[PDB]
Amino acid sequence: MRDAVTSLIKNYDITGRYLDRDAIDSLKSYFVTGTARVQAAATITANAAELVKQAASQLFGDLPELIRPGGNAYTTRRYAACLRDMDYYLRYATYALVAGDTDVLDERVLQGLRETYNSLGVPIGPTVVGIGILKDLATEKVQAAGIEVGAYLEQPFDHLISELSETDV
Amino acid sequence: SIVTKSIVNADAEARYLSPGELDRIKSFVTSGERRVRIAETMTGARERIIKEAGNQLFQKRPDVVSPGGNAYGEEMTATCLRDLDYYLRLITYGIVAGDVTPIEEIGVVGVREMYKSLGTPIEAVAEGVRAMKSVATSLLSGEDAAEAGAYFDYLIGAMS
Amino acid sequence: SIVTKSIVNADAEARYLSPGELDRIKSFVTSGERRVRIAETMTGARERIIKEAGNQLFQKRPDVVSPGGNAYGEEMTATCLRDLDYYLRLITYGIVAGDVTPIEEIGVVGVREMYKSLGTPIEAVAEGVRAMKSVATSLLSGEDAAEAGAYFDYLIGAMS
Amino acid sequence: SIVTKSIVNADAEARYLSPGELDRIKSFVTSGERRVRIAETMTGARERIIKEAGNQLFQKRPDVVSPGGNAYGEEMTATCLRDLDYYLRLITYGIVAGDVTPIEEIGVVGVREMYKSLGTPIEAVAEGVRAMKSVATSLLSGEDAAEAGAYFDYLIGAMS
Amino acid sequence: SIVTKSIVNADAEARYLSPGELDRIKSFVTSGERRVRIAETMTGARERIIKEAGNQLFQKRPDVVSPGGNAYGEEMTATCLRDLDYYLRLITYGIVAGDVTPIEEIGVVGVREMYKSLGTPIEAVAEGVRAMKSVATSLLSGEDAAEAGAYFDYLIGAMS
Amino acid sequence: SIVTKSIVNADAEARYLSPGELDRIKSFVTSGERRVRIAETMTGARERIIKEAGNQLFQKRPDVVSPGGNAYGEEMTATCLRDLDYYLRLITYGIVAGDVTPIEEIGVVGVREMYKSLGTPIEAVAEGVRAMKSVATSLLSGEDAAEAGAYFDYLIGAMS
Amino acid sequence: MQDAITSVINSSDVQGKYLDASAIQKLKAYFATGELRVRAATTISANAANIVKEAVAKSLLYSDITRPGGNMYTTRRYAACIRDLDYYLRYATYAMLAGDPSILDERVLNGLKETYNSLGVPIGATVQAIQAMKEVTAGLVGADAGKEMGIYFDYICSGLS
Amino acid sequence: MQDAITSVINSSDVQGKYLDASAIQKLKAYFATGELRVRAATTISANAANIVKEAVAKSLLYSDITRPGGNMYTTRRYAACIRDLDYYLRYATYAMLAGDPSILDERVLNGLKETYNSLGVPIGATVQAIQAMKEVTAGLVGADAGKEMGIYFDYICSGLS
Amino acid sequence: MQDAITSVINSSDVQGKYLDASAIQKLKAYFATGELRVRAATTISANAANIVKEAVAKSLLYSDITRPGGNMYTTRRYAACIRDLDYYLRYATYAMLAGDPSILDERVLNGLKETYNSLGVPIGATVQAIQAMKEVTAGLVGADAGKEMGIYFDYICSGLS
Amino acid sequence: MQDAITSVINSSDVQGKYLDASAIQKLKAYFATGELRVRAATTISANAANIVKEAVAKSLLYSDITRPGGNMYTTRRYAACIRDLDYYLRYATYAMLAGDPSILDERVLNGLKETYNSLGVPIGATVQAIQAMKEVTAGLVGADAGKEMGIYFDYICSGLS
Amino acid sequence: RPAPFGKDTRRILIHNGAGIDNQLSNPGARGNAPGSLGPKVFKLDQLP
Ligand SMILES: *[C@H](C)[C@H]1/C(=C/c2[nH]c(/C=C3N=C(/C=C4\NC(=O)C(CC)=C4C)C(C)=C\3CCC(=O)O)c(CCC(=O)O)c2C)NC(=O)[C@@H]1C
Ligand SMILES: *[C@H](C)[C@H]1/C(=C/c2[nH]c(/C=C3N=C(/C=C4\NC(=O)C(CC)=C4C)C(C)=C\3CCC(=O)O)c(CCC(=O)O)c2C)NC(=O)[C@@H]1C
Ligand SMILES: *[C@H](C)[C@H]1/C(=C/c2[nH]c(/C=C3N=C(/C=C4\NC(=O)C(CC)=C4C)C(C)=C\3CCC(=O)O)c(CCC(=O)O)c2C)NC(=O)[C@@H]1C
Ligand SMILES: *[C@H](C)[C@H]1/C(=C/c2[nH]c(/C=C3N=C(/C=C4\NC(=O)C(CC)=C4C)C(C)=C\3CCC(=O)O)c(CCC(=O)O)c2C)NC(=O)[C@@H]1C
Ligand SMILES: CCC1=C(C)/C(=C/C2=NC(=C\c3[nH]c(/C=C4\NC(=O)[C@H](C)[C@H]4CC)c(C)c3CCC(=O)O)/C(CCC(=O)O)=C2C)NC1=O
Ligand SMILES: CCC1=C(C)/C(=C/C2=NC(=C\c3[nH]c(/C=C4\NC(=O)[C@H](C)[C@H]4CC)c(C)c3CCC(=O)O)/C(CCC(=O)O)=C2C)NC1=O
Ligand SMILES: CCC1=C(C)/C(=C/C2=NC(=C\c3[nH]c(/C=C4\NC(=O)[C@H](C)[C@H]4CC)c(C)c3CCC(=O)O)/C(CCC(=O)O)=C2C)NC1=O
Ligand SMILES: CCC1=C(C)/C(=C/C2=NC(=C\c3[nH]c(/C=C4\NC(=O)[C@H](C)[C@H]4CC)c(C)c3CCC(=O)O)/C(CCC(=O)O)=C2C)NC1=O
Ligand SMILES: CCC1=C(C)/C(=C/C2=NC(=C\c3[nH]c(/C=C4\NC(=O)[C@H](C)[C@H]4CC)c(C)c3CCC(=O)O)/C(CCC(=O)O)=C2C)NC1=O
Repeated sequence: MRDAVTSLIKNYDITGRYLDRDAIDSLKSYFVTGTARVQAAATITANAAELVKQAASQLFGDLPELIRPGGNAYTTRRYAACLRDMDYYLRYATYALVAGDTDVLDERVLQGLRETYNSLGVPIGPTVVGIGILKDLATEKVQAAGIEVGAYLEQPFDHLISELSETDV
Repeated sequence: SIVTKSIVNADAEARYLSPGELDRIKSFVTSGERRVRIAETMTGARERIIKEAGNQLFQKRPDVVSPGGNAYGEEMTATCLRDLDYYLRLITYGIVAGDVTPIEEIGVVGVREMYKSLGTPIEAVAEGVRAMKSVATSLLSGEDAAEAGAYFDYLIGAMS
Repeated sequence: SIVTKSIVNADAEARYLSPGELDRIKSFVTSGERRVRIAETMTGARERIIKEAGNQLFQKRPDVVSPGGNAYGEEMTATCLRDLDYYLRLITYGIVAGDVTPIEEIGVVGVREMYKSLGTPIEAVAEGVRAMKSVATSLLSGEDAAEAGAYFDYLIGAMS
Repeated sequence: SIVTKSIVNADAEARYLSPGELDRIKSFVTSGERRVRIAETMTGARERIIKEAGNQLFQKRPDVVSPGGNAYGEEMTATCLRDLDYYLRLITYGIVAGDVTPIEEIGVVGVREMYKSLGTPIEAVAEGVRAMKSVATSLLSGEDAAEAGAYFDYLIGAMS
Repeated sequence: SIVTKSIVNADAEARYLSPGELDRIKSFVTSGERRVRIAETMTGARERIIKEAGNQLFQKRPDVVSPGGNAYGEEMTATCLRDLDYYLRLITYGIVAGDVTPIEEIGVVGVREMYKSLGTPIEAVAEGVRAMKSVATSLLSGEDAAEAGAYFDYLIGAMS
Repeated sequence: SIVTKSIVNADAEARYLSPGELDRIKSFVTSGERRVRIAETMTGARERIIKEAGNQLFQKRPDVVSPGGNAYGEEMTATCLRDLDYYLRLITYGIVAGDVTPIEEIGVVGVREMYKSLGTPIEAVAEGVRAMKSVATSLLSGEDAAEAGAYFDYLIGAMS
Repeated sequence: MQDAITSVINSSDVQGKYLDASAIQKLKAYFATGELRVRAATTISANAANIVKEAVAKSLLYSDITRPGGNMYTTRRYAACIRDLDYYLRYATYAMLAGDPSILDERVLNGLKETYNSLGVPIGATVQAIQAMKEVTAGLVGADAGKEMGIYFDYICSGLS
Repeated sequence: MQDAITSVINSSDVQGKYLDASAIQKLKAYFATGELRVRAATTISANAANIVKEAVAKSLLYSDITRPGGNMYTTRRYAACIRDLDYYLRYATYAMLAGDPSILDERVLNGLKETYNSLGVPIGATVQAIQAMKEVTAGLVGADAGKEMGIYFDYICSGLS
Repeated sequence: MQDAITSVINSSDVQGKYLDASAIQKLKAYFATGELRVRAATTISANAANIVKEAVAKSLLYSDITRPGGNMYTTRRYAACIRDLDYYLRYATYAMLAGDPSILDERVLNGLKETYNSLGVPIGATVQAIQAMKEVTAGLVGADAGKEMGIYFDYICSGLS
Repeated sequence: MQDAITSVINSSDVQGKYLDASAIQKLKAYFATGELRVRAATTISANAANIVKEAVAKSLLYSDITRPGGNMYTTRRYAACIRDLDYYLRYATYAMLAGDPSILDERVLNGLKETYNSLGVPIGATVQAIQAMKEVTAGLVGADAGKEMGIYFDYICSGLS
Repeated sequence: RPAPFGKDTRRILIHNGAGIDNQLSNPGARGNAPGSLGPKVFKLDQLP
């Protein structure tokens, strides 16, 4: 949608300037990590259909308060819908990992997500834990794949946490 | 960019990132250091390109400069060099992005309605950017002038 | 944090941050490794604290456990241990932030409207924090007990 | 009283008191020889109402009689009948007043403060008051407790 | 109605309804049968009231029939008897609603500026309601004249 | 003007205009045929005023045009003579209004905060206006001395 | 603002005694003559803008006090002293229902002495107006309740002179 | 506001007619059950702080809104939710004596939808709470007035939805 | 806000020029009619309860907008409607006296078309009221000043419609 | 409102767990760069009346906008334009001291289309003033601190257009 | 149209009167009269 390149375009377009020395060195900082971005995005989709299955069984073994008849993950009508609604958070985290910033996450998944889940009774709470379990379970397959890891590939994920979850402090 | 265009196509089919667009993107990002030292030299010589293509346009189209044309007078022909200053400035955004969605969203999609509303001939700009291409291929080396010259050749197809 | 209440106290005066408060920020950032050592020793013994302070609360007030009052079985006594687990968690957040504003916006605004609806005594929660103060200050160092215990009294001023 | 509440309401409209309300004072004065039987019956059973409603309260909440609550001991259960007698020494001030204007200014206006300031939870205080106004309704007639029991049950929602 | 004073004067303190004000609700729904018989008889002879109290009003204040006054000619006195029928209808609303407020909102709060903009005397209609209450309390019973005559007395006492 | 604040003083009380200030409007509009005659004399010799008010200023405070001062330069005086030329435009607006609010809304309100920012001294621009006052009152006769010098006084006493 | 019902409530809680037998016949004296007061207080509201018709027209209307030079000669001083008489009637009728003059010295008699010596209001004209309006109410409520209304009317004139 | 009499009155006022016998029939039904509601309003105001405790533990406590992430996790934001339910118990008991949901309309439910949607407050948990609260008040007042109290609770959950 | 002198200053201020010979005759046309407008306002204010009386007598009285099935019917809504017609006349005195309709566009025409749909009062009767106010006024003041008062009447009617 | 510290301990509160080693590493990434910001926030606070002075002379002065017909012509408008610029330095130092542009979404990007459109403020001159202000600020504060400050200037003008 | 507003927000308002005399710039200037730009301030001096 809006790349880290194209975010730096309308960071410079609206002031009407060319590409100066700061433009030529911030953009080179994106390109030196681009080999590490793409190969991390391959191994995230190595077992991405397994990666949601290992996360949600580790979720629901951690919060039973979502299996026994309470909050909505009760039937397989809910549970297989939960695995799909989990799988969007894994799939859109692949895009913004390649795209540099989180503006793909900003206007594809985040907008309306506080208002979709409130209309259904889906809690926003364990969804943050569901991305928080996918926070480190994505870093394992990058680590076991030999990719270095760091803020890139561990950021898209907390931008799905710090902007989806409501501010307490 | 290409990286937006590879996501947005893969988002529409609602699959993951394919092995196809994993290698279009990886081949883009290992050419990323090559395109910025193309796009710096356009911005490093922006006062020469505008002056040379400004010298190259007005001898090709003397109906513009002559009175009763649109760019007539020293305030008006200073704006037509500013009118070409933007399109050189936009092309450097397209060389860095690897596509023309900086060109498309900023400098293409309403051009013919605007230039009809300003009085200028639309095809006279299409000669000028084509004259702007003929000084930009004399800057670069040969294997890069095919890459950066294609972004000039896209802008001709939007005008005419 | 200490950045936030050095801003919202400087925005009400509507001027810049004077260097009378910038040195306390400048001494805060260089003392970052000290507070993590306070926090990790605090959260590393979270079962040593509540199992000891839960007994010392019930010796100070045996009427929560005796038949008739609030907490019974291993369910309602256990959620009393959940709230002490919260306030042990909520007091290590202000230690790392260096300010009492993260314990403020979560738990120093309005519980005197809240706990009377729940039926728990408010002051018997406060005797649980003083047993939590004496356990953690005995575990922590001699100098930082005047710093970590400088947040423990702030919860006593909330309820009582 | 109901005379007092009507005239301060008519001062706010800056007019004379309305003929809708003048029915009520006229209804109050024909029931002024109806209210006085409720007042004298509480004289004859004030040693019977309080001594039964304490044990009705202590079987409902026996956290008080346990060692650690705010009335433990024979010197401390004196006030847990005396503060209950003090509330029985408030209804007969306002049975014959008709409404709650002696109920407020002696009983209600700061009662969230002082029971917190003495450590007694008001939810136990309102329970025995609710335990009091089941026995006083059974002692009075079915027509007496139809209106005075509605007047009895103000104080429980006013305290907690 | 009776609730409309009580549901507003207890909402403004943000409390529940005091049982002195629940006497006011109880105080009538026992009178709602007696309040409904009187307005059925008032409507049932509403032609005889206006044709009699309109008649001897002009024997008391003959100025408004006289030329130079407002109601010169039969085309304005029949327009004048509309306000007699309106105020007779507004009496019968206020007896059924139970108190002062529906006749106050519909026919009172602009009559010093309605009648001044019409140029009519504001005191002479106030003479007519005292004759409208003269013929009405002459035809109803004796026990309801202390009730239904007093709802007449408000729209006298705030007219002049 | 007088008329635009006699409206506002009569609008905020929601009244019509008193006839005392209707004399003030009526005496103002027959004075309009002579006040614009003052303003035509003032704009007819602006270049005789501004050149002379510059040379009466720069002899008095020679530090601002000597280098090291703010108005140093060939063109920097030409803005600073223009910055004093603006007050001759506004005084002719203040002459034809009979008032000082076109001086106020245009040339008073933030004039301390501009020259604090730009660096010119605030009294040094005020001494040009009293130097401009000495020549513009010498342009006119006796009866136009006080009527022009009163608005010259208000711009001096506000900036200083 | 408190009535005779709250006053015997006020004098019973403070000494530590309950609602005794001696407080009941103070209340039963209120409950006996309280039916008289609702017959009284309605008929004053029938004439509340008609007592002030008679208030000027008996002792103030065609007198030398209204003649230019006196105190009651201005339109800002006329209409300020009909409302200043109308308030003295309305707060009397509150005390007619209170059984107590303890609405008068909170809202009427608080600053009323010094505001008449300072504003040039003659005291003797008011007590010749207020005591004149005692007997016109005696023809409107009957014999006995006007003597009850004459207590609070004299409590005005004891608290004004 | 508006009241069930003052809606029957105002229906026959804008038509301009007098009191119709159907409207007179529409006022006797308010007066026949008026003695029931006046006893129903005291028994809720006695237990008004008690009902909210018995409601919030029926469907909100130990669940996923008073747990990390939900809107009642922050314990000085859960204190808003208790007095948010103090309003819907107070104003529904106002509307029971009014005979009319017009207390709830232009005072409570006029901008209630826009407040909750501008905060991320769960609508579907509020209707989960208020319909849970309706069972508790019907247990305390009896099944007679629980039909009457159940109407104005259902008016709250309808307009909020 | 601004008047005929302040606007022609502010028309000649933002150009940067002085007062030329193309703007002095805008002032000289104002100052020639300066004595005309002040006599026009002093007969408005002496008749201001009769211009609003004769305006509603041709449009609104004896119609069925003051019927019980009507907007005007309750006397709260009558006395507002005279007062909502008072504020159209009194500001029309002001703009004629200022010579510029800017005071109308700030306070009268602030949100007036969007309040009226939010209230439910008709707009098509209001243009019938002010155009009945226009024919009363021009007969009273004079056919000179009724022409310039007719502009600022219809400038409100241009804003309502 | 939050910073780099209170975004970490907000996002790690709401998962229910304590502060862990993945989030402490985010705090040490802020604590490694904290010493750079306090040197940066000190030097701007000593030159707040001078960064505004040069940047107005960089792009705004001697233009159409300074001249009559432009917007900042009247002295009253002019000072305001310094003042409506001076919030953009003070709030940008607060977000630089925070490490989060959460102040800038909250205090200084609310009405910033609708205030400036409803006051005649051109948007396109404010964006040109701000990167004229960013160039003199990054020259004053250094190359390393200039790009951290350069995020929060380009956060403002991207949200402002 | 709802909008998710923060925990603490400041609506930006325009001073009805002088432009610089907003209270967000100088809090020690809010006690001043607004002058000719703002509305008319009333005060009570002469008591009869
Ligand atoms: C194995 C012999 C037995 C068994 C074990 C089992 N099941 C699960 C997990 C789930 N079971 C369900 C069950 C249902 N969903 C429905 O809609 C219905 C019809 C009403 C039923 C019975 C669901 C939703 C799950 C997944 C969520 C969960 O964890 O409970 C497990 C856990 C698997 C894991 O560890 O991931 C186990 C061990 N299931 C059987 O059918 C046998 C009786
Ligand atoms: C499962 C781990 C969690 C959970 C999931 C859950 N979700 C739903 C329903 C929906 N989720 C979405 C979300 C999105 N749609 C999008 O387009 C995007 C951006 C790409 C997102 C994030 C939507 C729209 C729905 C509604 C159904 C639909 O998809 O059309 C349910 C179903 C609710 C039900 O009971 O019917 C569930 C169970 N709930 C949990 O408890 C877990 C935290
Ligand atoms: C224990 C030492 C004391 C005590 C505890 C107690 N609490 C509850 C119920 C609740 N407590 C809370 C409090 C918080 N929740 C939070 O998230 C935070 C901040 C992080 C605080 C302070 C809340 C919301 C509830 C209600 C639902 C819930 O449990 O979350 C109970 C149960 C009461 C009941 O009736 O169920 C108990 C026993 N009470 C005591 O007596 C001790 C003094
Ligand atoms: C509680 C069971 C539910 C809940 C409550 C909740 N509410 C808020 C915030 C507000 N609630 C109101 C309520 C009203 N405003 C009205 O005008 C009326 C009619 C009388 C009512 C009932 C308002 C104005 C606010 C917000 C203003 C403010 O800043 O406090 C919160 C706070 C939300 C937050 O994040 O701050 C909560 C938690 N939410 C639930 O989850 C329960 C379903
Ligand atoms: C709901 C409250 C309410 C009432 C009661 C009311 C009365 C009312 N009186 C009217 C006129 C009038 N009403 C009167 C009545 C009187 N003048 C007198 O001298 C006598 C005191 C009195 C009758 C005995 C007169 C004389 C007019 C005509 C005024 C005129 O012609 O100038 C009109 C306009 C004529 C019409 O519509 O037919 C109404 C609507 N309007 C209301 O909105
Ligand atoms: C009508 C309302 C109004 C005012 C008040 C106004 C003031 C004004 N004076 C200015 C400059 C200036 N003004 C001066 C003025 C002076 N130097 C001195 O030493 C003397 C004291 C003094 C004048 C006698 C100088 C030197 C500058 C240029 C400042 C600079 O370039 O640094 C500028 C900036 C240049 C421009 O934008 O054109 C403005 C806006 N303009 C207006 O439209
Ligand atoms: C609710 C209790 C209450 C009372 C009774 C009361 C009286 C009262 N009477 C006043 C004045 C006045 N009172 C009078 C009184 C009279 N004129 C006469 O001819 C007779 C002597 C007397 C007949 C009643 C006059 C003339 C003034 C105004 C003084 C003046 O003309 O300047 C004022 C001064 C303010 C004013 O009206 O201008 C008060 C406060 N205020 C209260 O709050
Ligand atoms: C100059 C600045 C200014 C304006 C714009 C102003 C407007 C104004 N006119 C109003 C009402 C009103 N406007 C009318 C309209 C009319 N009267 C009629 O009967 C006709 C149908 C129609 C005109 C011919 C009515 C009937 C109301 C009262 C509405 C109501 O009370 O429900 C209201 C609502 C006030 C209220 O009802 O409480 C406002 C604010 N007041 C002001 O000071
Ligand atoms: C941070 C919260 C905040 C906001 C958003 C804010 C905006 C703001 N900008 C304003 C004015 C203004 N602002 C300017 C603007 C400028 N000068 C220029 O030349 C440039 C084109 C531009 C900005 C660089 C002008 C030209 C006015 C109008 C002052 C007036 O007419 O009263 C005003 C009106 C002045 C007043 O308060 O009366 C406000 C409120 N003030 C605040 O406290």
